[PDB]
Amino acid sequence: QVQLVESGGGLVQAGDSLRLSCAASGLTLKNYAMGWFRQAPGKEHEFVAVISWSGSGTSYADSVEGRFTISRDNAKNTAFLQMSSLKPEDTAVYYCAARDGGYGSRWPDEYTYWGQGTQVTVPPLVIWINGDKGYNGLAEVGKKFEKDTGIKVTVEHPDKLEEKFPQVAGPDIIFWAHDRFGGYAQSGLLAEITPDKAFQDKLYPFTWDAVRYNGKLIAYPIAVEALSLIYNPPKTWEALMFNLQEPYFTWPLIAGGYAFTDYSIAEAAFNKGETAMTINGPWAWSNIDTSKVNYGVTVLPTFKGQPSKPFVGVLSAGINAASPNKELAKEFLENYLLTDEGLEAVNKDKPLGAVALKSYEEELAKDPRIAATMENAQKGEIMPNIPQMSAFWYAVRT
Amino acid sequence: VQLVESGGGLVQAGGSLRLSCAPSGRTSSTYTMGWFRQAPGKEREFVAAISWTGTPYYADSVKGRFTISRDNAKNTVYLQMNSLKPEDTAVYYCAAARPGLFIFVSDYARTAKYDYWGQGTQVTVPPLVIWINGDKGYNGLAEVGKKFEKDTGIKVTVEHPDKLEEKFPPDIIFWAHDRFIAYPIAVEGVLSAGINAASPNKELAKEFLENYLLT
Amino acid sequence: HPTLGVQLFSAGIAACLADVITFPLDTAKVRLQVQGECPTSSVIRYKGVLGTITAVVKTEGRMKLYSGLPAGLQRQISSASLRIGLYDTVQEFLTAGKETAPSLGSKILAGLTTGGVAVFIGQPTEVVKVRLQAQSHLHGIKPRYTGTYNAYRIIATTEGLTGLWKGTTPNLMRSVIINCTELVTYDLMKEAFVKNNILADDVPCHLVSALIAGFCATAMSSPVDVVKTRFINSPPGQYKSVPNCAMKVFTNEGPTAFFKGLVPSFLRLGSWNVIMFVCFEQLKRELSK
Ligand SMILES: Nc1nc2c(ncn2[C@@H]2O[C@H](COP(=O)(O)OP(=O)(O)OP(=O)(O)O)[C@@H](O)[C@H]2O)c(=O)[nH]1
Ligand SMILES: OC[C@H]1O[C@H](O[C@H]2[C@H](O)[C@@H](O)[C@@H](O)O[C@@H]2CO)[C@H](O)[C@@H](O)[C@@H]1O
Repeated sequence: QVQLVESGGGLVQAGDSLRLSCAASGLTLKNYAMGWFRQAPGKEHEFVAVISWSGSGTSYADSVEGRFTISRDNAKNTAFLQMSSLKPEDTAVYYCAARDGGYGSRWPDEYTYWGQGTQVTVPPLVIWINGDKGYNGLAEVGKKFEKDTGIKVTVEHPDKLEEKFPQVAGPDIIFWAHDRFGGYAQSGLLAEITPDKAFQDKLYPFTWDAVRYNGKLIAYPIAVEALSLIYNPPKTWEALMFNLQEPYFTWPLIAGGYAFTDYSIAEAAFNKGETAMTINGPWAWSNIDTSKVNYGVTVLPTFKGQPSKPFVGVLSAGINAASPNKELAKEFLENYLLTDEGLEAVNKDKPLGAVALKSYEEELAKDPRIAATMENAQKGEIMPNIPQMSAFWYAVRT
Repeated sequence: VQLVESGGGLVQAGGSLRLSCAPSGRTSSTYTMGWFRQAPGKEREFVAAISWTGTPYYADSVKGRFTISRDNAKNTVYLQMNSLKPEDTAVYYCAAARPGLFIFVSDYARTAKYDYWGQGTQVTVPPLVIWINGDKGYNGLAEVGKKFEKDTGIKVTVEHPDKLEEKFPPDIIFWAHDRFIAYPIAVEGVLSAGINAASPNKELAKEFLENYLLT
Repeated sequence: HPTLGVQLFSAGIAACLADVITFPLDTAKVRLQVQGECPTSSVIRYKGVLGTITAVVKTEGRMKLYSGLPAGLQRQISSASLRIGLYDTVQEFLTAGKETAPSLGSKILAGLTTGGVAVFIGQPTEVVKVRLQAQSHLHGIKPRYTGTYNAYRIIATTEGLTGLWKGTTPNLMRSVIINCTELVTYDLMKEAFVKNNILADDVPCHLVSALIAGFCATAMSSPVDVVKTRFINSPPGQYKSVPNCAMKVFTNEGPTAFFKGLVPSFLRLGSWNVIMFVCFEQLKRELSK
């Protein structure tokens, strides 16, 4: 009744360590030679490591030289493998094999017994971003990150991610406005964020404070967005086409109150020049650039002598709590995206608005459109992040 | 091994001597051999040595005159002397050693390696001695002998033995013609020098008497 | 004067004992010579005589050092004995009953003839010995042999009776070169040493000259030995001919690779010759009476 059992496998991020233990029952391990063989899906067996009868001489494969360490214990008749500095090419199922002849080491089909095997995986980065934004730039930045470090980056844009994320958790980094993030952190799905003091000096202080929660930080702010009118345009509300189903596009007209047609149809109508003035954020500007029609930005018109106050959002990215790639996500966010090159690459596809990065903010402030957007934003108020906004945006919807 | 020499005797100066040394049995072909001489009242010294292969080795003070050879058929070592002098008068031994002991050319000089030593033979080369009575000029004869020794290399001494008339019956006997086959030197009587037949170096005595004596 | 049979039997026994004594040196030399036949990792697993031996015993077992011993024993029985008996007999024939002193040419010719006869008959043992010594489970081509007799059966059934004699010409060249170099170098060194009387004309000078001649002969014959080892241990259909192998070795690695495992080969040569000579002489003297 010869039995071999393997343990220690699972999910591990890149640049980590793992302990694989092979235990033998029913035979005396004094005169057997232990070895480890990995198999990837769609490939045959490959050599990994092997040890002699008394731990005197051990051998390793050419591709795992200096990273893997093999050892054995005859008193507890077990074998151990230390895996260090893991790579995405190590995702495979591992088997522990015993050679009867003793003092032996060879290729497969020369051994006498085999084990069940354990799965070891190195998950890649998965980023969820709303389809409105320029996900192609994010994919390009992820490709650059993969070239620099060797870890793949995937970008997905599921429909209505703001409802799929709480149920699924799951993605590693989630991009959205800062109103849902307060509720997400209150429910516990998010993770605390600790950036360096030098890093916190790169962006504005109120931008950082907008994603704060009881003295902690739950997301890196990325950009500031606010609505604007696109078209002698009228100065007072008292022709035009805009999305009406979403309350976010109709709130500015409603607000002495306070809190505490479809988008595609309107975009198509304005792209052909059928309508004159449309109220929309910066992200749509590129589409107008593709329409080959002259257009200009303008502050929203006043109603009854009271200027409109559109809500101002802080597009920010948060790290999932259960994601096993916290260090990789932190490095990618703080070193690659929050830089002039990556932010410029993203903004080349679809403008974000006012980048919180001071170096890029100074350069982008020269565009009159950004100044007009900021002027419109100042007349508004930053929307709160209390956990009661999950239903409020629904309540105004109905 | 019962190694025995042969060829002893007393000879005159300038002669050639043939010395043989042979062992018992037929073990001479598998041995190295050497000749060592001991002067009267002196320790042993290196003379010559021939190895089993057949390459001779000579000493610093003996090169150019000796000639050593070996005979496997005769199974003996033969040494030939050339231009022998009284300075080479000594007792000669032949020694045999097993091959393989020596590693250096100078190592033949060591006497510890050799183990089998023979009886040896005494070779003597008496020098010419001239007897002059007390009534003659012994100082002049001494000076002439010193000059002859410097010119050639043969020891010559002039003694003063009293009552030479009856004691004699040396090499050159100096006396009046009354007692006497001699060469006159001075006239008194006739003080002449005769060459005795007992002296071995008759030719050397004649050369001394003719070349430098009567001059 | 011992008879022919006594000489042959003594030579065979002495050769067998000498081969048994100093096999690991040959194993190390074979391992070092085939290190870079095919591209591999930049890390070299074998370096140094003692290092190679200890790595082999520590990784592949203690019995891997003496793999293919029966092939070596059969080679010594069938090849060495005839060589070193018929050498003396043919040398006496050439000398014609001690009519004249043995000249250098006569000894060279007799040695060349006996070496050629020994190499031509007794090649399969060498082929199987090289195949067994060069194989390893951990790295390289899959081991295909499970002993010595199984190698004979496999080569006979799969390849035939004409593939066993592969690479006889490199062996002939190696034997001729080693013999001629040994004789000439020893004679010249002894003559010079005796003429300049630096050392005494005894057995130390002869031994030193013999060692120098052996080292020079090993140094000269090492490249052909490397080529022979790389050609004999090669799957059929890979190497076209010996010059092709030589060109490939020169281009891939360089001239320095032509001198591999020189120290183990020289050590084996010296030890085997000394032990064989001593044992042969002692046994012949004991059995003659
Ligand atoms: N003196 C001398 N040694 C020889 C001769 N031929 C071979 N040898 C040496 O004898 C030893 C044993 O030779 P063999 O029994 O033929 O075995 P081998 O596998 O050919 O030997 P290696 O080439 O050393 O691996 C080795 O040191 C050879 O180099 C020869 O003609 N003369
Ligand atoms: O439609 C309700 C929705 O409005 C806002 O979502 C915005 C988002 O902030 C913008 O970045 C962009 O994606 O347009 C969205 C509307 O389609 C609120 O942020 C959100 O809380 C609210 O549910």
